[PDB]
Amino acid sequence: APAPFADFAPPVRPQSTLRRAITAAYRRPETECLPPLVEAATQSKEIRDAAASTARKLIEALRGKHSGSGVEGLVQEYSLSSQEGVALMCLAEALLRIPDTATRDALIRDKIADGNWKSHLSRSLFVNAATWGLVVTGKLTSTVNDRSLAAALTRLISRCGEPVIRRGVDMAMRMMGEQFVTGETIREALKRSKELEEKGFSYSYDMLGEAATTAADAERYYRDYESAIHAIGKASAGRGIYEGPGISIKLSALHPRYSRAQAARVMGELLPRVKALALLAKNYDIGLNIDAEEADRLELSLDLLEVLCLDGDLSGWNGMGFVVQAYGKRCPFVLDFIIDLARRSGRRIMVRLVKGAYWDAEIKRAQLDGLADFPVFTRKIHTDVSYIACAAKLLAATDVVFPQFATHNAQTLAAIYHMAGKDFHVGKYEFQCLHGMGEPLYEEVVGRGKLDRPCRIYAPVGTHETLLAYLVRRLLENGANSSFVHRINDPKVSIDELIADPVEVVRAMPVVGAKHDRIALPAELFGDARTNSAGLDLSNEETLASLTEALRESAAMKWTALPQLATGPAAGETRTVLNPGDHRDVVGSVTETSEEDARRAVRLAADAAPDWAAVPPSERAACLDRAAELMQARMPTLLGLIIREAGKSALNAIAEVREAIDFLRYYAEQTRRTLGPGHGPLGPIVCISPWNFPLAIFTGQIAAALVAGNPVLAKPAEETPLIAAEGVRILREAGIPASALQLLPGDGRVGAALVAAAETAGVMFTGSTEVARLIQAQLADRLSPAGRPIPLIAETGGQNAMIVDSSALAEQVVGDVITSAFDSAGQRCSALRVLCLQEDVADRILTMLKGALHELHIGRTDRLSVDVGPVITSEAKDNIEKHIERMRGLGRKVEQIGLASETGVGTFVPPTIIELEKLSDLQREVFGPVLHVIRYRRDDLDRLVDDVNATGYGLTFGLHTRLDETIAHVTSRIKAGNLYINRNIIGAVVGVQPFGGRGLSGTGPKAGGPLYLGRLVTTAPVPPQHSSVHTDPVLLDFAKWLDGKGARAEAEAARNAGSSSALGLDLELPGPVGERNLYTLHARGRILLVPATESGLYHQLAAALATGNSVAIDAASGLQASLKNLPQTVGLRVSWSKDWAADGPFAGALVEGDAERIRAVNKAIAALPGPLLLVQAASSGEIARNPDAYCLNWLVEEVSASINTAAAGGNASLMAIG
Ligand SMILES: Cc1cc2nc3c(=O)[nH]c(=O)nc-3n(C[C@H](O)[C@H](O)[C@H](O)COP(=O)(O)OP(=O)(O)OC[C@H]3O[C@@H](n4cnc5c(N)ncnc54)[C@H](O)[C@@H]3O)c2cc1C
Ligand SMILES: NC(=O)c1ccc[n+]([C@@H]2O[C@H](COP(=O)([O-])OP(=O)(O)OC[C@H]3O[C@@H](n4cnc5c(N)ncnc54)[C@H](O)[C@@H]3O)[C@@H](O)[C@H]2O)c1
Ligand SMILES: O=C(O)[C@@H]1C[C@@H](O)CN1
Ligand SMILES: [Mg+2]
Repeated sequence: APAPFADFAPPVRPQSTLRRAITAAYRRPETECLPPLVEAATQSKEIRDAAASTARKLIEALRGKHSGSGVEGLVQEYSLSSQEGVALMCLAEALLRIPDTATRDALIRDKIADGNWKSHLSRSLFVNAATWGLVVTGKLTSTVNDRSLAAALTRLISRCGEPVIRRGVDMAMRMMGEQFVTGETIREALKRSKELEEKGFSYSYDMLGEAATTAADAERYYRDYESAIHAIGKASAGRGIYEGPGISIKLSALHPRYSRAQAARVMGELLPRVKALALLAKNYDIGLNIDAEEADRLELSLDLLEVLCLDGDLSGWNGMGFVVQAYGKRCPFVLDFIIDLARRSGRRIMVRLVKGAYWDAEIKRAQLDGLADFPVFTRKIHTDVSYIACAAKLLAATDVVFPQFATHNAQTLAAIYHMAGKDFHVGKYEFQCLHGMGEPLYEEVVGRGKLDRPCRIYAPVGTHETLLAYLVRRLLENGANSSFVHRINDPKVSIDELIADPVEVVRAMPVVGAKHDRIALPAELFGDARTNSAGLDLSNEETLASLTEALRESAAMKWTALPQLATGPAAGETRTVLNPGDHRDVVGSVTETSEEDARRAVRLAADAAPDWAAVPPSERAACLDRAAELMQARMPTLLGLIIREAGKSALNAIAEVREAIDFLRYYAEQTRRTLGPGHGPLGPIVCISPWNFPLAIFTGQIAAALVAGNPVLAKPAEETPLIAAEGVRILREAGIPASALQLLPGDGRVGAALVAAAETAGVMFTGSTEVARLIQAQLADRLSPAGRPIPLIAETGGQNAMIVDSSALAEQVVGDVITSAFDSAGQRCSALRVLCLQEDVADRILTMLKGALHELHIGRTDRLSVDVGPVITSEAKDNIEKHIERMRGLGRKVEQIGLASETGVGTFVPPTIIELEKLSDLQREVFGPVLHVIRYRRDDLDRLVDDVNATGYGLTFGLHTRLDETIAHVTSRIKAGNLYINRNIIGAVVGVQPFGGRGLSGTGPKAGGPLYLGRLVTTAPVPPQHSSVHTDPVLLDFAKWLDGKGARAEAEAARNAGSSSALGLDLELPGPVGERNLYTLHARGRILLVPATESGLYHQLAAALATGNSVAIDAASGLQASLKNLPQTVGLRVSWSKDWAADGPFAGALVEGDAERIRAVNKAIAALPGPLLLVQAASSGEIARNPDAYCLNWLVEEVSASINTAAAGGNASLMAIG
């Protein structure tokens, strides 16, 4: 048996002094990066004056030849609105998908121009409207208002006819064939390059591949590069690497798992492919440049650059090139490494200095990951100073490297032109620019009549489909408010402003290098409310080295879990806890609780309840905050335990510990916002938790109950007692008294013994719906000492769907599907179970999905390279496999990864894709790595949403579409608690996506949300921000009816319920950039009313209607005559039920009666099929005395919606931040 973590994440090679200096700068504070860059970028006053003069001359030339764009002239000629211009370009794009010119022209003339375009053109015309919106308006709108565009297109065609369609088609043809690309094919691009090569320009061709999803994709990009190198080398015809053309490649195009976590596969499989392309470039003697991509790929790419430059088979050729990004904090240290590598190898490395193309994505990623700082600067001027400083370094090393200064900024250009001084020869250095963007500037640079410096044009090559895929990211490079190209086109920007010297501006700032004011550090995402949890950068070699040792040390510890009663640990039956990925690996030992001691623990909790309730709320919250600090400090050790006990990967263990820290801090802050003397605790609360989030959900339930003033009996899942015991140790260290928090390890009958104990005042359950139903039945024969039902929070299973239409980007979909379905071996309650693909795109996405499936690494999770770990037990494995084989036996197509022999020592299920005929083929939640796929016709979308709802579950739900009409339709009709738009459906974040479902998926209130603590006290406080100015109109009609009947007091109570209801609350919660996180209060559905008196019925109806609900009223109440002559609006919401089980499912219940009536009704309600119902009961006298006898918190339904607003390829809000 391999030693735990002995091979967790060894680096590709020992890290040199130069490599370590790179890693040390990864997230260095911005104030620390800038001073040395200012120093390096400083130039003489004479040079600065000369540079400003040169920059002014260039800018005066640029503004002097600047004409209106073709799209602007089109909009002007036909008086188009912005939406019409966008709609026109989308139509033109669609018409150009018709390959035959005569056919297209006939369609335009005979069909498109003469009325209905809809009849003639499965795929919305407006799939790429966000891109065309950037072209027309200069502004990025993340999703497409396709109803507005359809109206605009009808309007413009009916107004202007064939001539405007013709002009749009010709414009789009020119832009997509000659501007966004140099040519559709490498041969076409080469033909069109002669003109500017004759003027002194050169070329590097960008074949536009990136982000391979499958082996087949990577092979396709490889053969595309190979064929392009032949065409370029044939055309180069011996011109060499400086005068002649070259190619640029992206390493992410050449392997589907290009990442540090897969470093071994990258060096074994990706590196030989790059070497083969480099060998071909060497034979033709052309440049081959490695483009720079995301920050977490920088250092990995250095290992490829190193091997290639040391490889003797490539000797004699100086064409190997490499991009470094000046917006990155590591840039000068990366250059030091490259310059030294060039010296050692004797290869004159071609170094393209750029600023960087992924800025807004890097901001979002660091925030999501809770990392210490950003790997890029946050003020644009800092990137400018960094660029100039790094140019000074490169210009001092032209004997060993070939600097290539890629920029469209005339100030940057001028500064470097004068920095380089008087001596020049071709081959010393060059400038670079983008095709269709930089030529106006560089036609003032190239040539003996200008500055006589060469410029290499980066020339995209590809079809319409290929160029549109990431055109948004390219547009933002030069189209943001801080971009030079955007500013030179802004008449409100003066030339004096444009020639401002970034070096001297930064030098004169009060705090040199300060972070941008409007960008939050990840730790400060929530501002004054609470401190964000911190993650770990698994791309950072120092972090991986430190984590390796902490994880190894964690595996040497003798972890135990004992029954920790108030009086001390108790004796019991002891057994080992085994690693689910390798049963030979003993993680620790658990002593499980006898049923006698579980009953004893509840009595001790009851005796201790007054002492814990008397700890003031702020001090209880301080315990939670101290516990969060302790978990943050101990995260590395906690990771190792979760990895080995629960079969989790390192990434998932980090997220798990982060969620625990976030629960502690969120419930502490919510406590400080709400809890006072009148919010009395329930009493002893039994917290029963599942194995699959063995620290986060465990901690969340306990922390909430404790901080609300309740002593807790913690019963962790039998599979995962060790991390639970450590959580309890931490909470006790943080100041939770032993009498307030008792740990009772064991199985379901320890849980049941706790639930059944006479002093149990509340139950918090997360687990399967079947077990929650058994707990519900147990509690149905129970009343509190005050004669009211024992509160139960029961958060249960899901049958989670994702709907994908033909507007979604397949690569994005597949990544989100692979993550949502197979992360944690599908053992998240949020996991994607049913993928629903629009028929027109289903086969293409399915092929990509299966290809991505086979790139997953399954194994014991103490290796960073493992993507999917084991299932938790052999019983879980057998249950999942039985489902798979049943499906296979029915003839359903089944796709499965092959498992390595090493998995035999643990319990593994291979990630599996099962193609279903209809959603009804699924009967129960299958809690494993099993994705089901169904197909749907676009016209049947509404029926499909019905089918998803018809399972009765309602936990997580995903939608991939660009189309506002589809977003509005689907999100209004789906019934689920957590919605996700254009992103994955897992990893809901505390206080950002409050988590919890409806129907068979939960009772609520949501964990990680503002209603949670109020369920754990006898009188609920008013949550922060919890109110609504909207009044339900049926409630109003009912109040008027009551006044008409003479029931004046009930009418007043109804109006009060209408005002007090928070139905219609609609909030945006603070979170990361590039995401909109929404929280809304809706009706629950149909509420079962069990009244006893006429006044009681009126109060129950007022409560239910004020919260937007319909009702079913118990016909056995005999109160039919109390509701005569209702207004039709109210009658529509009212039904009478003799057979409650026939008229469900309900979403809650209100009960009136004495204690034994309540107990009887509670038993009958628990026996209803389907969802657990959140029941509220009151006596007739309570209804008369207490306006809040029925609490309106529990009659609304919380919905969380998380929208990825960066999905179109950039962040509109961050285009204004520089
Ligand atoms: C020939 C060529 C090759 C290129 N190759 C690559 C490549 O392989 N990898 C790559 O990542 N990109 C590449 N780029 C893009 C380049 O990195 C820039 O994104 C783009 O060209 C605009 O920079 P600029 O000097 O032209 O103009 P500018 O307007 O001077 O600079 C714009 C840049 O400033 C930076 N910036 C904007 N806002 C902020 C902020 N708030 N904080 C910090 N920095 C900010 C961004 O990097 C932005 O792109 C290439 C560009 C060219 C012309
Ligand atoms: N909605 C959510 O937030 C959420 C979160 C995570 C998991 N889940 C659900 O949890 C399920 C998987 O987790 P699990 O396998 O640990 O669930 P489970 O139902 O098998 O057990 C959960 C806990 O209940 C206890 N238990 C079993 N029988 C009991 C009984 N008769 N009385 C009292 N307690 C009893 C168990 O010991 C365990 O601590 C899945 O259905 C998943 O969807 C839901
Ligand atoms: O959404 C998810 O996957 C996790 C599980 C719940 O605790 C909420 N956060
Ligand atoms: Mg179980």
